[PDB]
Amino acid sequence: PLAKDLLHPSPEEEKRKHKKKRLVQSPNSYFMDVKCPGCYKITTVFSHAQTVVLCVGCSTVLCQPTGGKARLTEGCSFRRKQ
Amino acid sequence: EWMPVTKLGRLVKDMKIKSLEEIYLFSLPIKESEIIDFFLGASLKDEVLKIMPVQKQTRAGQRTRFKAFVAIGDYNGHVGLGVKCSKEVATAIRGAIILAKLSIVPVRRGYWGNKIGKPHTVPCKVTGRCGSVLVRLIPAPRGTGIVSAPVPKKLLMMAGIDDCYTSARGCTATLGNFAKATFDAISKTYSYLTPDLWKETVFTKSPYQEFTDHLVKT
Amino acid sequence: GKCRGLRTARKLRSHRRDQKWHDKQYKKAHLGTALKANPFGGASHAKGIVLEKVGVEAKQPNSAIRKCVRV
Amino acid sequence: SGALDVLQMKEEDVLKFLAAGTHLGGTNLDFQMEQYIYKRKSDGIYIINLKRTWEKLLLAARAIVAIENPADVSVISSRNTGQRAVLKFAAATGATPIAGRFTPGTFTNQIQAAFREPRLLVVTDPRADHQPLTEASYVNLPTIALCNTDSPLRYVDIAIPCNNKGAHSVGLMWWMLAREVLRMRGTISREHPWEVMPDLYFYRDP
Amino acid sequence: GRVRTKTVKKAARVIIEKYYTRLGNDFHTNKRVCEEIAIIPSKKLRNKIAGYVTHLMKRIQRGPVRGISIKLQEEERERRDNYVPEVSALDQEIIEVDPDTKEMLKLLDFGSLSNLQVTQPTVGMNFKTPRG
Amino acid sequence: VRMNVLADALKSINNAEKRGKRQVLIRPCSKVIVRFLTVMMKHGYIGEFEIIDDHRAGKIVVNLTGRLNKCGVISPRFDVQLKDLEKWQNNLLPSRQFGFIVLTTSAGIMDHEEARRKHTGGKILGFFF
Amino acid sequence: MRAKWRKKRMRRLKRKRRK
Amino acid sequence: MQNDAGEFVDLYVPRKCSASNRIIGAKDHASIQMNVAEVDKVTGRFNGQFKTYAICGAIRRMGESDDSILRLAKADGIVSKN
Amino acid sequence: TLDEKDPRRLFEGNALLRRLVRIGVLDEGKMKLDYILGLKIEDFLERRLQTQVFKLGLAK
RNA sequence: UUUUCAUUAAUCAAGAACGAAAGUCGGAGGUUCGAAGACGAUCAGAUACCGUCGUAGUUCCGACCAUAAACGAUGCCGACCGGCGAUGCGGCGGCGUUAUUCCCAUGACCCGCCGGGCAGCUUCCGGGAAACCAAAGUCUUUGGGUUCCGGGGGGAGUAUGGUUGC
Repeated sequence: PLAKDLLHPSPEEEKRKHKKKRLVQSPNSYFMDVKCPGCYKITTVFSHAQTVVLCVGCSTVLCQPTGGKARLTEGCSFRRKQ
Repeated sequence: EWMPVTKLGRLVKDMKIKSLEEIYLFSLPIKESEIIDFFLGASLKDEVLKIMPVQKQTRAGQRTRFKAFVAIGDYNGHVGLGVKCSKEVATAIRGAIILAKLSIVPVRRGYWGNKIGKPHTVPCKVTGRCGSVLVRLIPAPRGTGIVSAPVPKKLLMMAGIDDCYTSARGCTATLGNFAKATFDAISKTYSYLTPDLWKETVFTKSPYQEFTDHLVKT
Repeated sequence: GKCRGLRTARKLRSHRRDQKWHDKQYKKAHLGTALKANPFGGASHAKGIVLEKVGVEAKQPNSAIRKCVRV
Repeated sequence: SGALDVLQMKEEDVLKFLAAGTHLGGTNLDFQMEQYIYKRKSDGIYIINLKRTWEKLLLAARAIVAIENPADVSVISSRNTGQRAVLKFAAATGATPIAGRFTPGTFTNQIQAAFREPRLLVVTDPRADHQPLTEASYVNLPTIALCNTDSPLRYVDIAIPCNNKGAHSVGLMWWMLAREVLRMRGTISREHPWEVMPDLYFYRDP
Repeated sequence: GRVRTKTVKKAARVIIEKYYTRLGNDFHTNKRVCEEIAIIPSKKLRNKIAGYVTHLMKRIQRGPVRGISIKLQEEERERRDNYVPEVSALDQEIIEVDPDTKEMLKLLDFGSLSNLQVTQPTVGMNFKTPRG
Repeated sequence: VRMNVLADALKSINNAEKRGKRQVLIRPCSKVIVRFLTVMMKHGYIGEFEIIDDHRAGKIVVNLTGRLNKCGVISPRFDVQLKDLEKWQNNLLPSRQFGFIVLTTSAGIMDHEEARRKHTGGKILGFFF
Repeated sequence: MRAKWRKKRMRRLKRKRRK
Repeated sequence: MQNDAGEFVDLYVPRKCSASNRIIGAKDHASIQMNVAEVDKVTGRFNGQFKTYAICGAIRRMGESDDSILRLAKADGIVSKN
Repeated sequence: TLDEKDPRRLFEGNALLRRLVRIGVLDEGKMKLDYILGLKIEDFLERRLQTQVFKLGLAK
């Protein structure tokens, strides 16, 4: 109270505070690449995704549509991009 | 004879504190009328606003006490208001005058237009609130007079405000609330910040901190 | 809440104009209904012929026979 | 401390602090006292940063030594825990102690024989004795308090963050303040450790 | 019923804290000394004071009576308030500290302390009182 | 929904100053607010402020000095002439010594004293003292 | 009297008046 | 303050609060003027010099007198940076 | 209330001051518009023929 | 939600949808309760309270009727202004218990966070005549937008006129 730098808030407080009520807006979502166990081809998926996505490489389900972030199938390893 | 009980009292009796402005600067409590009777006794006049009979219903019948409203002030920017309830009018008056002396405050004056000679009016448009009653003081031109009801005219004259424009809202028939409202309105004049009072204040030594050397003896 | 918009002059005037009727003095004055009911009909003084003298009793707290004339 | 090597806290001081358990806070945090807290842990207990605790103790000491007549400086304890600690402090520093029951109007009512106009007030637990802190609002009296993780800051000018529930901790804090004040004044030196020991400032329950 | 009034109470008290050494347990001795001690208005009043003095002088040995400056027990109270153990209570052999406190210490350049032992933090997360 | 963004901006600053906060956040940010704040700063009431620029519509963070008593908006934007300006500065300002009415004129957004000096009327935006 | 019974009397009076 | 003559026409210049920069009133009994001592750089002894802070009733009542004293002490270099 | 450079204020002000100097409730030194506000009823009642006839010692 | 349209909005004379209980028409059925009414008590009297019975009604289907202390006696939309622990729905992160044998992964707990709701406790933010209200605050330091609406108490929600309805 009474002294906070509204200009330079601490980055942990910035991330905690709501995406729309931040000092400058940025989404909590991200783009990640999926490595399917029974395939060599790489695919990119949205963290909160809405459609069951298919890898045309081996024709197998990758991520499931959920209330929030899309749950990936067992074996398929996800890695953050930039 | 007067033998003070507060440290400020003993300081005032030993001619240590020069003017009452020093006390109002450091904003100390005043619990002895004899301090005011020292600095301002020569130029103080007091006026009885009214004597209100107030009652308490008891089994026997009504009980009666008198509320004495009394205003005190010298006509050089010093006014105070006392209110006391008692069985006898005289005891109420005397007690009220003591409370009136204790409750004196300094009154900041000002100019309507160009600043030439001594200040004659209120500096800004100030307001005072009390139990429904609103009283607003407004700067008036030189030699206008006090345009108001008698009750605020008493306190504004006793505050040494030469010219002023008054507007009151609420139940002004309640003289206690009306007198309290206008007194608070006057009292607010120094609490109001104005651009010529913007400079960074210089911290003077406190009279308790200053003359500790004398209070150990006396 | 009062409409303050630059083009609300009609709304304010219309409201103020029709809300003046709920004032006791204005309605009694402007509506020509008090005048016809008033025995003098908006005249300070009026002249008449006496019918009879009559003694009207005062209110409850103080008793006396007030002398009056039916005219 | 003024960022000077002479006023930096030593290994013995932090060992003395950690012994009593002054770093153990309460379960609750007040929004004003968040700045002094280190981190919330499992078990519910908050931890107070000893560096900032030291900084506020040095600021408190700096405030106490500023006053000329040591009799003016007043010290209050309501709870049984901080009684001895205060009676000891007043003996060493030369302050005016009030112990146990605090009579309302003590600083305000001028006619009472026990009337007193102090120039400072050092409090044990601002929750425990709200009356003197409240009275301080009527007489322009600056107030220093040994605040816990949970405590109201209404009429508290200097808030030393530290454990209050530990009988050792209160005595140790009072001992440390007493030492810092007498050291700052120049009655005792920084080379020789002070001959008085912290247990002298502790509470002995029957 | 019969309750001792503020008069006999106040009188009895100030008599105790003035002439504690003079009084004892026996009523009749206290009755006889109360005559010499105080100018007292009547025999009944003196008897009642002597009686309550006797009553207080019983319970003074049992424990310290509140608001009676005897001056004797103040000496041993001052002795009990000026006692220090030979070794300092703060001097433990090894101080058992939680990790985050060691983290808090090592961020203030106190990471070299070997007197402090770091016990493993609690495995279960639950501290709050069951509400309802 | 939100109408007269200046109203929210001035009300936000007013509440912040009454509460005693040393900084205040204003959103969104427009030219009118920036010019109004510039006029308030030039006379030494607020001091330095920063325009946090996101692509949508900027925010302002204003450093607050303990000088500002009141900063009010006048809605709607009344048509003010030179002859009627005495009446306005008599009504709104607390004293003739200090305080300023901010008019938007063909010259620009400026205080009433500069409006008299440059001799041009306009629309009243707000006042501060 | 009670305001609900003032209203009921008024309606009984309006019924006999109209007829 | 000053008329066109030149002389200052006022009873007393009131003290402004060090924290909030509001005028401390005549009957502001909750207002505090605290003196903080200055140490000698080498020995760390009370040299005699002191630095004064004033806090108004509002800031005392709010419970922000603590942070206001602390941040003033930080600014004036009494309390060590960080 | 009018500005210090206005022809109307200048002309009217000078005419008023000239007339109040002419009647004898001011002097050439105190001949500023601001000082008009610092007059009172005494100043005007002094200029009655009755008062002057008394003050010059024609009447006793 | 790192999807789309790109100002499409807010509040509203006229004009609309719905609207407890009772009430009025036609059909169905009638267990309980029960206006009216019949008795038995109490009482100076009781046209009531208490008790036994009982018509219309209470229930369902299709037409009307448009009112309640229809209440939070508090219009709707938008901004700002103090803390605190719960709670309901969704999401986010994280030790450890348990069930689906086990690994993850879902449930049940546990500790935090974020948004929108039902509220509560505390506070000299500030208001108010106060009772009280984190809104009933940001009001003489008086202007965010807009609808309905009061002007001492009775007469009176009466009279008349219009219009809706069996």
